[PDB]
Amino acid sequence: VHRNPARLMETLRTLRRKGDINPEVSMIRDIREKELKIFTDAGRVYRPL
Amino acid sequence: ISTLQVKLYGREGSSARTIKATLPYIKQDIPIVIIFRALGIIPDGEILEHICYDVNDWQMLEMLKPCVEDGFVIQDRETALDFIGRRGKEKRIQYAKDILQKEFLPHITQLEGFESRKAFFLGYMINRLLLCALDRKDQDDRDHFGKKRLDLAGPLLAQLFKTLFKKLTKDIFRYMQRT
Amino acid sequence: DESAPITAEDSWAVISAFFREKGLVSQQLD
Amino acid sequence: LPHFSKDDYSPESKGFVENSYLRGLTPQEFFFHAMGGREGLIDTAVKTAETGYIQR
Amino acid sequence: EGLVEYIDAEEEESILIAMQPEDLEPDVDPAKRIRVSHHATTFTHCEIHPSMILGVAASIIPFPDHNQSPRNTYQSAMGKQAMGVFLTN
Amino acid sequence: MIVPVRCFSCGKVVGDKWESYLNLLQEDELDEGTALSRLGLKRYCCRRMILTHVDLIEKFLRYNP
Amino acid sequence: DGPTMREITETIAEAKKKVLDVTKEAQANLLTAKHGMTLRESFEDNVVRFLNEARD
Amino acid sequence: LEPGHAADQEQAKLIRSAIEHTTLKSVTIASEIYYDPDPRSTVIPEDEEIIQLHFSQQSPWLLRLELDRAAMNDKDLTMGQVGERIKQTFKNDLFVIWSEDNDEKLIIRCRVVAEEDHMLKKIENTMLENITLRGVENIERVVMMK
Amino acid sequence: TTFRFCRDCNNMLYPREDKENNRLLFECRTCSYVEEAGSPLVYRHELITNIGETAGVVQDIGSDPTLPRSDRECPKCHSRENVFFQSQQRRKDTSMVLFFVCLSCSHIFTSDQKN
RNA sequence: AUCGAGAGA
DNA sequence: CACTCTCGATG
Ligand SMILES: [Zn+2]
Ligand SMILES: [Zn+2]
Ligand SMILES: [Zn+2]
Repeated sequence: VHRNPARLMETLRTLRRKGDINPEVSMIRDIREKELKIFTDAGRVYRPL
Repeated sequence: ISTLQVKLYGREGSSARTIKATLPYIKQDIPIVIIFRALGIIPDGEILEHICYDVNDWQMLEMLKPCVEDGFVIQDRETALDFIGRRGKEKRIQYAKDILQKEFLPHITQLEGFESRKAFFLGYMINRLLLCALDRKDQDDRDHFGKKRLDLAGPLLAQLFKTLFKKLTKDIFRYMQRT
Repeated sequence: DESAPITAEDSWAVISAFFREKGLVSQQLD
Repeated sequence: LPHFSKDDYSPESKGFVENSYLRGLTPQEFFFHAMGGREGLIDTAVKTAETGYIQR
Repeated sequence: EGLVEYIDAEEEESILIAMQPEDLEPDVDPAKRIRVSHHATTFTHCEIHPSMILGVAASIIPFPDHNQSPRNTYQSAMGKQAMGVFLTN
Repeated sequence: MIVPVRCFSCGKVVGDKWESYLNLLQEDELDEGTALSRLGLKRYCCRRMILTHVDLIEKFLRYNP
Repeated sequence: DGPTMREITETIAEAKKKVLDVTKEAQANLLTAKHGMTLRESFEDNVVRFLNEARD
Repeated sequence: LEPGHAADQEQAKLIRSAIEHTTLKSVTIASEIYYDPDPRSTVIPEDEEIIQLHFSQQSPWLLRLELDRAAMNDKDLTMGQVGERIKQTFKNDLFVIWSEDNDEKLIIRCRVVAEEDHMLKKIENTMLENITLRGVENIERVVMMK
Repeated sequence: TTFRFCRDCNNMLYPREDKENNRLLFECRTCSYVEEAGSPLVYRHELITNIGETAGVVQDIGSDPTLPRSDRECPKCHSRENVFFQSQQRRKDTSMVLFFVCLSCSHIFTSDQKN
C-alpha cells in the first residue's frame, strides 16, 4: 500500500511525460476505490492524446 | 498458466454460504480459512484482517462467519497442509507446501520466502467477491477492451520459437547422450 | 506569438507529426 | 464515453442523436449509432442463421 | 516535452477528454449540426481529432457522419475489392 | 498512369494539355481553376478529366528495366 | 424549410427539457415508480418514450 | 375479469392484490436476533409499549422483524395479516407479537416455544423464503391493462 | 452487530447463554475465554441497506476529473464547490438520489427531499 | 481429391 | 444446428 498517493501519482506521471518512465506504460489511479494499478504489460492497445 | 477460482457457495437465501477455492490439480475445493492457515495465518480475525480492510464493516464479517464455521476443524498450519495433501503419509504436506509455491498464484512469486503476499492477495480477491455479493459493486465487464490484449508478431513468434528451441535443445540433449 | 492555444486545423499538423515517424504499420514493426 | 462525467443519464450521453443525416452526426452520436448499427448487423447474421435452421 | 500522452482504455477510465480544443473556451448557423455545449470543466486530455476513431478503410468514406453506420461498414468491406494501383512496382 | 488522351464523357482532347497545365501551375503560378480555364476546359467533365488525374507514369519511370 | 427546422430543433429542445425535469424529479426522490418495476426502470421508460416521441 | 364487473377497476385492483405474489422478504427492511431474557420487559425501549399492550415457558432469544412502511402500502396489507400468517405457519411453537399499523415502527417479535442461538436463524431463513403473505406463487407481477 | 474476538486466541468467539443469571456471554472455543456481552444484538440481516451509498468518499475525491460538479450550495459552510454522484450501491432497485460532497468542509449532503 | 483461410449474394 | 467462386499450403 501507499499513503499520500497524489504526490506519488504526480511524480509517476511527470516521469512518464519526461520520458524517464516508458510512455507506453499505463498508470491508473482509482481514487474512490483507493487503488493504484501500473501496467507494463505488452499487448495493451493505447492511443495518443 | 494457472487459473485460480474463488467460489461463493449458497446463493441469495441459502444458509450454507461458505467460500471455497480451486487449487491447481487438487481434487476438491478447499475452504478459504484452511488456505489462510496453510499460508501461516492461523487464528481468526487476522484472516478477516487480511480480507476485510475495515473493522466497521459488520456485513462483510457477518458474511465471513460461516467461513470460520467451515474451517473450524483445522486449527494449525500442519493439519491445513495435511488437508490439502489429503485432497491433492507426511509427504502430502510437502506436496501441499509445493502447490502453494509453484502453482498457487505464480504471478506474484514461485519462490519460498513469500507467503504473506499470496495471503493478502487472496484476501483481496475475497474482498472483491464479497463486495460484488453485497451489491456494493456490480459484475466485472468481460467485454472491457482495457482488460484484453493483442498479441502481434512478437509474442506469437516468441511462443513458436520457445517451442522450436526447446525441441532443438531436447534433440541436442539426445545427440549429447548418444555420445 | 508562440504561446497561443491551438485551433482545430493545427491538429492535422500534429497528426502529420504522427505517421511521419510512426508510419501506418507501427505495431507490426515495433 | 470518457468525454462525459460520471452518472450522466442525459439524452446525448446515453446515445440520443439530435442531428439528422443531412445535418451530420457528432463524434459521440457517430460512435453510439455505430454501436446500434453493429448490434443490427450481428442480430442480422444471427437471424438469417437461426431462420436458416428453423426453415430446414 | 509532455505535450502528448499514450492512454489505453484502463487509464482512459480515469480521465476526462475534451472532444475539440474549442471546448476550453468560455446567432448561430441553422445549417451546422447541433452540438451539446461542454457541461464538463475538469479536462485532463483532449482528442487529437475525432476522425481518428476510424480505421484505414473507413477513412476513405466521404462524410461518414452523414451515413447510416451499416453503410459505412459495407463500404469498408467493398473498399478492399476496388481496383487500382496497389503498388508502383 | 498517364494523362488520358481524351475526356471520357464528351470526347474533347485533353492529352495535349497536361504539360501545359503543369506549366500553368508552376511557371505562371496559377491556381487549378484558372489553369483549367485557360486551357479551354469549360465543361466540368474535362475540367475533372485533367484535375482528377494522377501522373503515376513519372514514378513508373524510376525503374531501370 | 427553415421554420420547419426551427420547429424541429425546438421540439427536440422541449423534449430534452422534459427529460431534464423528470431526471431532476427522480433525483429528488419524488419519482413514484410504476407498479411492478423500479424507479430507475420507470425513469428509463419515461425518458426513452419522450425521446421517441421527439423523433416521431 | 368476471362477466359482471367489467369497468369496475376497483375490483380489478382487488383481484390484482389477490393474485400477485407477496413474500415476507419482499416487505422486510431488516431482521435481528436479540437476547431478551424477561418476556414482560424488553431491553429495547421501542418495544415497551408493544409488550405493554399485549398483556391483556418461552425462549430468551428474540427474533425481531422490521418491515418497510412504504412496501406495506404497495402490497396493501396490514400487520395483523403478516403476524397471523406467521402464526398460521408455525402454529404453537412460535409466540408472535407485533405493533399496530398506526405506530411509526412496524415491528414483529418472535420467540420459540442446547445450541439454540444458531437454530433460530434457520427459522428466520424459512420466514423470508418459504412464506407467502398473499397471492399465487410464480405470479411475480400483475398489471392492470385496459 | 460488530462482534469481538478472544484476547488470547484472537479467534472468533461464539455467543452462549448464562442460564442461572439470565445473561449473554461470548465464549471462545479454542481456549476457555468467556466475556460479557456489550449489546443484546447478536445477528442482524439487512434486506434494504444504506451502507455503500456514500462509499469511496476520500479526501482526494476533489481531484477526480470524471466526477461531475453541481451548482448546489453546501448546507454547512455554504460553499458552491462540490462533487456529486449517484448511490454507489450497485443494486437494481436503488433510488436515483444524488450524493453531494463539499470540497471545502468534506460535508456529505443529498438531494433527497423526502428524507 | 482431403483439411484450414479470404470473399460473393 | 443454419450456394458459390476463390486463393495455399498439405498427403
Ligand atoms: Zn468532357
Ligand atoms: Zn480464546
Ligand atoms: Zn461545505
